[PDB]
Amino acid sequence: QVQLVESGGGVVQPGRSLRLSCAASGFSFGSHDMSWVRQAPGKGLDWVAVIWYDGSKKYYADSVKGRFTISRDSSKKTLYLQMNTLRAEDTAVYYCARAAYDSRSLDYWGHGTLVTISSQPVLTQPPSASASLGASLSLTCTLSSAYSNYSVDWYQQRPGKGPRFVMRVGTGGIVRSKGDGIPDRFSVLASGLNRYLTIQNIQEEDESDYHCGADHGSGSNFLYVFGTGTKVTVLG
Amino acid sequence: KVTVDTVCKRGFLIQMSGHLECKCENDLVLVNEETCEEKVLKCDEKTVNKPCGDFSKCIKIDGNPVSYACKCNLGYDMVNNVCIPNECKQVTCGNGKCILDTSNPVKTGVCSCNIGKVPNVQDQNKCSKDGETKCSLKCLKEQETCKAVDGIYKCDCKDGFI
Ligand SMILES: *[C@@H]1O[C@H](CO)[C@@H](O)[C@H](O)[C@H]1NC(C)=O
Repeated sequence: QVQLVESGGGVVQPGRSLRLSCAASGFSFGSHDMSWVRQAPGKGLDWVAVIWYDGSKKYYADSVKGRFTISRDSSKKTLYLQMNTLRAEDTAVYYCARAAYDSRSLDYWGHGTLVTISSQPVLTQPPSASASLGASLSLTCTLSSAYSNYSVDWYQQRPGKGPRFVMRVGTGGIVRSKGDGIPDRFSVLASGLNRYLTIQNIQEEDESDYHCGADHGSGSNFLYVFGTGTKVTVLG
Repeated sequence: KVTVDTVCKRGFLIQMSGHLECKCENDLVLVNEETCEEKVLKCDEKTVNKPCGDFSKCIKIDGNPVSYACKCNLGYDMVNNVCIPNECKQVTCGNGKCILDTSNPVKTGVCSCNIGKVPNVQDQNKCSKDGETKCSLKCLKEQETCKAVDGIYKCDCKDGFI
């Protein structure tokens, strides 16, 4: 079914260029926004760029403004990312991510390719959380009061793997959208500025880094923000 | 599927070398294979789930804040700003158009050619071979007759039966 496969990663010297690709299969390529997201060693997710489903808009992160260029060859069903003037700051695993048909959530992710360059706050998560086997755990994601009505996305990143979409939760604790293959043990809640992801009957496979995210489309400018990620350890 | 007896709501039947389909009247758009309706000009909260083009509807996009976009229905992909079946994404036909074929165990795209052209077995069944197609449309008696215009057959009004 839905598949995203990245290509073009490798080692590059600071100052040179590199082009990444993402061959998409299993869905209507023209009906989905496509994004690039990077993750540096030991850190959380970092949104890079997005391109509109029909191709009318392109948005970029400030750290890559003027150096990276996102593109799509709608015919070949391929997403490109041209990277010029590379820096050691750009060392990361790059994922191509697909947005849902009817939401800003990144509901499908590629496995990532490694790039090594060598020669106001919206969202907040606690750095870690723990729980014993079979118990219940609630993960917290806290918004600023200026964005009290925002919906947030939750993502699960198993150790050694790339992230996957879990659920989007809005005000009132309403499930706005849900990812594929999510077990019933996972639920969401809300309270004021807080958004929660809850897990009951915790398993060893729930040991993961859970990431909070949200889109921000003010005016004619788009930005996707990520929290720091909550690393969950399962005891027992 | 669309046959010679199919009635097109606010449309009319047309014929190519390998299939029949409904074509909309005036400035209407297809909502399904046999129904034409007025298109909305702007997608917003008041026009959600209304047609905005051939096999396209306005979609509520959940976000911060909510937005609205015109997107192709399930099973269609937007190619050059035209919704076509997903199986026709990379099909090039030339003097024809790609349609969905359901005769094989898996869905495929096949070329249906303009009147006067037929699939060319020596060219991957593209519409690059000259051939004849008999009009199968059943037009009104005494008032209409089948004629080929712009590569398709359609019922045309006779002279004086305006
Ligand atoms: C949140 O902010 C204001 C509240 O007045 C509103 O215009 C905006 O659309 C709201 N967004 C969502 C996603 O609820």
